[PDB]
Amino acid sequence: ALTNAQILAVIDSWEETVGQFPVITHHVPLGGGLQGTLHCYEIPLAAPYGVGFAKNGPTRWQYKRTINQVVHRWGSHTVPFLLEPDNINGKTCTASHLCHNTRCHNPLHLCWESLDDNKGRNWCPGPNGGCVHAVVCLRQGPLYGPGATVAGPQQRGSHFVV
Amino acid sequence: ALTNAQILAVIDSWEETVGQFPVITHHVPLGGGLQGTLHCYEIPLAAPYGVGFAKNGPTRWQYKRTINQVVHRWGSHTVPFLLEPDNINGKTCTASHLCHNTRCHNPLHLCWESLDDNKGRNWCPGPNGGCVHAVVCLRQGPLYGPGATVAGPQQRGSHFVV
DNA sequence: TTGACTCTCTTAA
DNA sequence: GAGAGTCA
DNA sequence: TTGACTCTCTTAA
DNA sequence: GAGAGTCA
Ligand SMILES: [Mn+2]
Ligand SMILES: [Mn+2]
Ligand SMILES: [Zn+2]
Ligand SMILES: [Zn+2]
Ligand SMILES: [Zn+2]
Ligand SMILES: [Zn+2]
Repeated sequence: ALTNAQILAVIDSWEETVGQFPVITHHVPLGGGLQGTLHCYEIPLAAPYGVGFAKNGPTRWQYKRTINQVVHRWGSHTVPFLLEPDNINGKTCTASHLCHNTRCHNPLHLCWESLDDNKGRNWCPGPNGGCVHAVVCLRQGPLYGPGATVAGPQQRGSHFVV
Repeated sequence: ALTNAQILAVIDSWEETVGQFPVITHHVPLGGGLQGTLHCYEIPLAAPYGVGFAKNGPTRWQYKRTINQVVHRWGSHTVPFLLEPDNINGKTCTASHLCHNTRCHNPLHLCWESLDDNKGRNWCPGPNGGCVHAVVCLRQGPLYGPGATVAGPQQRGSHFVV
């Protein structure tokens, strides 16, 4: 809610509940031929999810609390960042998974950044493969690699130059 | 159904028309601190665009030809690839700008690949900065860099480990 | 047959 | 990646 | 008050 | 990144 005290209380309640979510170990590519280990705190697949949590989409959840007799609700991954600016350079800040695991609610796996920065982590070579993200990636992005392009640049005639 | 010859005729008329678009010289980052030059063949900002072309959205156009009394229409950047497979790994192929300039219709600046491959080029370090795309990028992606993350991973208590 | 507009849709964060 | 409503 | 569902929306390719 | 309709 409005007060800093009320916001800290929301973060603390969220952390306590999420801290009881099952811890699932995931081994992940780091780039550079190296592998690391992440510990994701994963929300259950089906109800009940935990005090204050409810599913609004197959991979979307919301956290809700009643403060001053009013219900307040947030996207389930946005709660760690309730004291942060909600925009940057005129772009909305999003919760962004460094582990690329939507069910995970480990705040040590989340950052707060534009949707473009968020998306771009999908292709990052990773913390041992050349990641240049200022807030460093925890793993190589799942879509990093040569791609599967079907056809490259081409012309039939002689009208074009690169 | 249009024959191969008819499709080739469509590609040829498209190239003839696009080759007469204004050619704009752009200096671009290649990665590795190097700069290069790309020559984009840019569709006009407003009608008329060129024979067969019409705008269906702010940054969307279509190419239309009538053959044996039947109207055929294609996305304006898909025409170079009409003789190519239209899906790969169960994913639809998309026209993908290597120059990241939607107005450009230079077929030497286009490739044909999944939407994920397409998007990921936005963050590529570029052909002189470590590009691993099998069909190589022509330039560093416009969104490459450290990003502007507002808040990093953090916890208030001690409930979590990375 | 052609131009110049109109509308809505896909994907995965 | 999001917000908000309907029921019990 | 809390839980478990429902729906549609945003963005930029 | 897409497909399709209307009107003259
Ligand atoms: Mn993400
Ligand atoms: Mn693109
Ligand atoms: Zn995680
Ligand atoms: Zn990174
Ligand atoms: Zn171009
Ligand atoms: Zn590349």
